[PDB]
Amino acid sequence: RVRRSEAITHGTPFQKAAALVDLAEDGIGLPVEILDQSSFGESARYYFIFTRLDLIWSLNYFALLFLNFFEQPLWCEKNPKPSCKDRDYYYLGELPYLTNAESIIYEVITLAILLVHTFFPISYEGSRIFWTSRLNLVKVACVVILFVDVLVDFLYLFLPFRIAPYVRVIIFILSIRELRDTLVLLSGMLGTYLNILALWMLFLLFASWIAFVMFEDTQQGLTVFTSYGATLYQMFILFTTSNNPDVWIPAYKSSRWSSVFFVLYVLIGVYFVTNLILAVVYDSFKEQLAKQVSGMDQMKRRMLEKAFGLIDSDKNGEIDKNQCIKLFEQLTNYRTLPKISKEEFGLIFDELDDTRDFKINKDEFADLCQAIALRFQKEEVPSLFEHFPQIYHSALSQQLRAFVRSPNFGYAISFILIINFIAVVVETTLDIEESSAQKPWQVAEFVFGWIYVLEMALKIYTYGFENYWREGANRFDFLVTWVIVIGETATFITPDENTFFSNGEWIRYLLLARMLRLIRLLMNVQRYRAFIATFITLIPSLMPYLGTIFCVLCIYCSIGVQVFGGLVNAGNKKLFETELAEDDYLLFNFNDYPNGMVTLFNLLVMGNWQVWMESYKDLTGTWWSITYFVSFYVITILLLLNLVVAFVLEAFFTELDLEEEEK
Amino acid sequence: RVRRSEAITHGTPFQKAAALVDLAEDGIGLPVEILDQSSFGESARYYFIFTRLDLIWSLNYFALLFLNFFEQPLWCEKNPKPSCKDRDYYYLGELPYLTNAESIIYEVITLAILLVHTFFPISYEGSRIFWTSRLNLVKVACVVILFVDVLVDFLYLFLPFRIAPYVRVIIFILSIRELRDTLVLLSGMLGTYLNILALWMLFLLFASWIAFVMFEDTQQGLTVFTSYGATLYQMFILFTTSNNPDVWIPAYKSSRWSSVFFVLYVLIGVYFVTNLILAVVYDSFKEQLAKQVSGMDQMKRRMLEKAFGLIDSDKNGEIDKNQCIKLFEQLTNYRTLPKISKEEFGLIFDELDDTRDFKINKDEFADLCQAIALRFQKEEVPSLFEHFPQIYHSALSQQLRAFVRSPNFGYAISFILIINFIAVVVETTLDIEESSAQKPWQVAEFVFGWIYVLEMALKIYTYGFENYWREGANRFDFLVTWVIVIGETATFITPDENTFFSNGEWIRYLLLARMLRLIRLLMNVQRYRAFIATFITLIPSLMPYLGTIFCVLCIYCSIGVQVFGGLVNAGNKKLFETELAEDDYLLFNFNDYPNGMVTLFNLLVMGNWQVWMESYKDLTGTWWSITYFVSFYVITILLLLNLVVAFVLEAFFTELDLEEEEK
Ligand SMILES: [Ca+2]
Ligand SMILES: [Ca+2]
Ligand SMILES: [Ca+2]
Ligand SMILES: [Ca+2]
Repeated sequence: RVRRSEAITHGTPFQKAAALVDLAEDGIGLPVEILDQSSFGESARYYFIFTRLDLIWSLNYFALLFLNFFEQPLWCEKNPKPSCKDRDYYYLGELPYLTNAESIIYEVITLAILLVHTFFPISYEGSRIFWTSRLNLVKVACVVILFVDVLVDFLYLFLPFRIAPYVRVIIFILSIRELRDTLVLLSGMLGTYLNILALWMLFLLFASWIAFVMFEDTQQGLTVFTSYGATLYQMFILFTTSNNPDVWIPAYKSSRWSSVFFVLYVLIGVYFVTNLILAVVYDSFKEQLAKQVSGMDQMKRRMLEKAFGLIDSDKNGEIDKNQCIKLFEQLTNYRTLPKISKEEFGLIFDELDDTRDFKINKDEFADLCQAIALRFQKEEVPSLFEHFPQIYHSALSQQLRAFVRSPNFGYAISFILIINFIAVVVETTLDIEESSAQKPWQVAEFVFGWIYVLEMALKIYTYGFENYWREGANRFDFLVTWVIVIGETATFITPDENTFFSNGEWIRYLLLARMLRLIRLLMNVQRYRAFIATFITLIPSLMPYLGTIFCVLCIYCSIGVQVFGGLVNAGNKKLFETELAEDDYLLFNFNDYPNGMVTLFNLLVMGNWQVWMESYKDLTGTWWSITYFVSFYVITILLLLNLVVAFVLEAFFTELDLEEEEK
Repeated sequence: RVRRSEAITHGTPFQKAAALVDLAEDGIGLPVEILDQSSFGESARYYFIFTRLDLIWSLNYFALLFLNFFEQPLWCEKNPKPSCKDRDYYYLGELPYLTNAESIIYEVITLAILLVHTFFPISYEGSRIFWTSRLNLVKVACVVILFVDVLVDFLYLFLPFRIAPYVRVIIFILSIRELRDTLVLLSGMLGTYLNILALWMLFLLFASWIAFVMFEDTQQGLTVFTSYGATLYQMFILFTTSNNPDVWIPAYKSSRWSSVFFVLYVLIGVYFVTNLILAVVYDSFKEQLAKQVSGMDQMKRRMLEKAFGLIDSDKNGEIDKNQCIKLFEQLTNYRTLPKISKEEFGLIFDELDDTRDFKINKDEFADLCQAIALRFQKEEVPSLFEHFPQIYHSALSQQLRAFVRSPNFGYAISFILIINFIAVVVETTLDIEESSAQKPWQVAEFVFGWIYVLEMALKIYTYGFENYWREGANRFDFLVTWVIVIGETATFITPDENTFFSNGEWIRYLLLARMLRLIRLLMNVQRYRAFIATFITLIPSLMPYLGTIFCVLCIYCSIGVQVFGGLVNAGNKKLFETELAEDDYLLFNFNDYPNGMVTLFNLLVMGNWQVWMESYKDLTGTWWSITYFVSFYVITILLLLNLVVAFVLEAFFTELDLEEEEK
C-alpha cells in the first residue's frame, strides 16, 4: 500500500530492494549513475519528479517534428513571378503556411521547453557524468544549432539553404529510446548490406553490358539502349520491374526470340538476387536483435544484483532466512502471492535441506526473482480515488464493482457493440439509397456513442486510472471514446451549418474503430489464432521501425523541397511534355513539404515510381537528379522494408512456438 | 573393379550387400517390391536395362511437353473471315504451326514411346503389384486418353474443346520424380493456405465497404467507386499496389485529407497482411519439407537394413568379425579407405572391447554405414576406355594423366579463361565503334573455341565419361562446348550468307557463358562466400519448384487460348478503345500458345498486370472473365512465388551454419 517512487526515495532497505526488483520486472531501467552512488535519495527524487512529466516532453517533441508541415518553403521566400497566394498555379495547398510572427512564437516556445528538458538531467546525473556522455553532447549540439537558427531568424526580421528541419528531425530521433535502438541495429547491419550492394551492382553492370552489346544494331538498340549509360539505367529500372513490358517491347516486335533473354534476366534478377538480399538482411537483423536482447537482459541482471547488494548490509554476500521472509513479505505486499504462515517458512526451510543456517547467495536470488516474476501476475495499484474510503467501500459501490469485475459485464458490452454494428450497417445502407429516414438511425448512433462514454467512465472508475491505462486495448478505447465525446459536444454546441460536423456521418467511422475489438474474438477459433495474435502483437512492436522509416522520409522530403522546390509550374513549358502531365500526376510534386511527403510515400510502394525519376530528370536537365531517387530506392526499399519483412517473420515464428509451448 | 549393376544382378552376397549400400548412399532407391522378393535376380536385371535408357524417356517427355507450342490453335480451325495465313492481322507468329500430317506423325511416334515406357515396368514389378498402385493407374488413364484422342483425330481426317493439351502436361508432371515430390508438398500446404485466404478475403470485403460508404457523395465516388461491385474490384487491385496513384487521384484532387485513408489501407494491407501470408506459407513449407526428408531417410534406412539381412544368412541378427572384414574389403574396393593389415583388424577387436565373439547387431550396422559414407569420399569408376590397358598405361599417357590431375593444369584453364575475356571485350568494343578491323579479332575469337573442345576431350579422357559426368560443373561445360563445335562447323561447311551463323556474333555469348566459371573464384574471399555458394546451390535445387510454376503456366495458357482465342483482331472495333491499344500491348495477346506463355509471364512479375484484366473484360463483355486472372494471381503469386521466397531463405540459412561448422 506504498507507492513505488515513494518507496525508492524513502523507506527501509527492504522497501528499496522490493521497489528495485519491481522496476526491473516492469522493464523500466534507472540510470546507471544513480545506482552507482550511495543511497541515491535526492537524485532519485529529482529523477522521479522529472519522469512524471513524460507526456509533456513527448508532446513537445511531436509538436517540434510536425512544425515542418506548416513552415513556408524556402523557394517561396525568393521572389516568384506569380505570388504564392495563387495556390492553384503551383499545384499545392490544403495546409496553412505559418507567417513570420507565428513561426517565431512557435519556435521560441518549443525551444524553451526543449532547453529545459535537455538541461534538466544535469541535476541528478552530476556535472562530470553528464558532459562525458556522447548522447548529451550531441543533443546539446542540436539544441544550440536550433537556438542560433532562431536567433538569426529573429535578427533577420544571406542563406543558401536552411538547416533547421534536419536538426529537429535528428533531435526527435534522439528523443525516443526505440528510435535509438533501431539506429544501433542499422549501424550493425550496414557493413553486410554494403557487401551485398557491391555484388548486386556488379551483377547489374555485367547484365547491362551484355544487353547493350546484344542489341547494338537492333532497332530496339536505337530506340532505348542508345548508349551504355542509358542501357544501364533501363536495366536497373527493369530490375525494379516497375516497367517490364515497356522497356523491351521494340525488341519483341522486331523478333520474338529476344524475349527469352529478358525472361532470363528478370527471372534471375527477381527470384534469385532479391530473395538473397532479403535473406541476408534477415540474418543480419536476427543477429543484431539477439545482441540487443542480451544487452537488455544483462542490464536487468546488473541492477537486480545491485538491489541484492543493497539489502545485504553486511556486504559479505550473505542472506539469512529472516531477511528472505521479510523481503517475501514486502513483495507479497506489492505482488500477489500465496499467504505464508509464520511456522510455514520454517517448515519449508527445514524440509528443503538438512543444512543449518543455509546462505542464499546472489545468483540464485536473482534467478528466483525472475522465476517469481514470471510465474506470478502483477498486482494492481490499489486506487487513486480511494482517498475517500467510505464512498469506495459503500454497499452500492461494492455491488457495482463486483458486477463490473464479473465477465457478465464484458458479455453485455459485446452484445451492445454487436447491436451497434447492426445499426451502423442499417444506417449506411439507408444512406446508399438516399432514403429520408436517416435521422432516427443517426440519433440512435449518437446515443450508442453516449453508452460507450458511460461504460468507459464506469470501467475507469472501478479499475483505477493506472490499472485502466496499463492494458493496451484500454488506451485505444479511451482515445476513441474521448474523440467521440469531443466531436459530439462540438456538434451539439453549435447549431449551424458547419463544414464537417453538421453532416454527422463522421461518427460512424469512430464506432467502426470502437468495434475493431470484434476481431479479438477470432482468437477463440483454433484456425485463426496465430494470425490474429501475431497481428495484434505486431502493431505496437512494429511502431518503432515504421517511425524510423517515417523520419527517413522526412529527411528526404526536406532535401527534395530544398532542391526541386519550384520546378513544377502551371506555366512551365517543359513540364507538359513530361510523363507527369500525361498521367496527370501534377498534384504529387515537391513544391511544398506535405506534397513531398505524399510523393515520397508513392515512391515507397514502388508503384509507377520511375515516372517521377524520368520527369524530374527532364525537368532539371541534369542526370545527377536521378541520384536522389536512386538513393531513396537503395537505402529504403532494399534495406528498411526487407528489415520490416524480417521482423514480421520473426514475430510470427515467436507467436507460433509460444502457442505450441502453451499446449 | 566390378560394375555396380553387374554386382547386384550377379555375385556373392558380399557383392550384393556392398552394391546395395552403395546405391543407398548414392541416393538412388530401388523399388520396394524388388527388395521384398528373394534374391531379385531377373527383376533387377530388367530394372537396370530399363533405367539405362533414362535419357530416351526424358527426351520423349520433353518432346511431348513442347508439342503444344507448334500445335495449331483451335479457333483457327473454325472458319475465320480472313485466313490465318495472314499472320500480321491477328498479332501472332514466329513459330511454324504444325500441319495435320506432321502432327499425326509426331503424336504417333511420341505415343508409341510413351506407351512402351509406361508398360515396361510390369515386367519386374509383377501383375498384382503394378495394377494396385494409384500412380500406375493414373498414368495408364492419361495414356489411354491420349491414345483415344489420337485415334479419333486420325478418323476425323464435333468437339467443343480439345482435351489433349491438359493431359500431356499432367503426364509430364508425374513422369519426373522431382515434380511428383513438389505436388505432395502442395497438397499438405493447401489446408493451411485456405484458412488465411478466408481472413484475407474478409479484410478485402470490410475495407471495400468502408471506402464505398466514405466516398458515396464524393466526386471520386462517381468516377470509380460507382457501386460496391466496382469498389471491391478496385480495392483488390490496389492491394497489389499495381495502380497506387491512379485509383485514388480524383479523391486527392478534391481533398488532400483523403490520402490518409489510402495511405492507411496500403500500409496495413501490404506491410502487415501480405507479409503475414509469406510467414504462413514459409511455415507450412518448412513443416512439409521435414516430412519429405524424414520419409526419404526412412527409405534409405530400410534398404540398408535389407543388406544386413542379406549377408546374415543365419537370419538371427548376428554378424561376426570375420564376416565384417570380408564386407569391409568389398566397400574399400568401391570407396577409398585406409589399407588394413590382416593382423591389424584382429588387434582392432581386442583393444576395442574385452568381450569375446562380440555380435554386431542390426541397428549399429546402419548408423556406422553413414559414418563411413560422409567421412570418406567416393572412389571414381576406373574407366570406360581402359579396355586397352597398354594405351591406358603407356609412358606418354601416364605423364599426361599426371599433369591434368595436378592443379597446375587447372590454373592454366583459368589463365586461358581470363585471356579469352579480354579478347571478347576488345572485339565487342570495335563493333560499337564500327571499326573495319573487327574481323581479325573475330577469327582469333573462334580459335578460343577450338581450345575449349581440346581441353574438354583432354579432361574426359583422363577421368572417364562417368566420372566426368558426375560433377555438376562439368556437365554445364560439356553442353556449352558442344554447341560451340556444332555451331562452328555449320559456318565453315556453308560459305553462304546465312541469316544467323554468317554474322559470327553468336560465339561471344557462348564464350561469355563459358567464362562464368570465374565467378566461382569469388568464393575464396570471406565476404562473398555465403552469397555465391548459396546462389550456385540454388540453380539445381530450385529447378523442381520453378518447373512446377512453368507447368502451371502451361495449363492456364491452354485455358486462355481456348477461351480468348480470337478476341484480339486488327479489325476489332472495341479493341482500340481498350487499354491494350493505348499502351501498344497487342503483341501480348492470347491468340496462340507461344504468345500465351509470354503474356502469362508478364502477369507473373505483377508489372502492369491489370491492363490485361481490364482490357479482356471489355473485350469479352462478361465480368466472369476476371475469374481467370484473379484465380491466377491467388494460386500463383500468393502461394507458389511465396514458396520460392520461402525456399531461398531456407537454403541460405543452411549455408551459413554450414560455414560455421567447419571452423
Ligand atoms: Ca550478510
Ligand atoms: Ca451520404
Ligand atoms: Ca548370423
Ligand atoms: Ca554489330
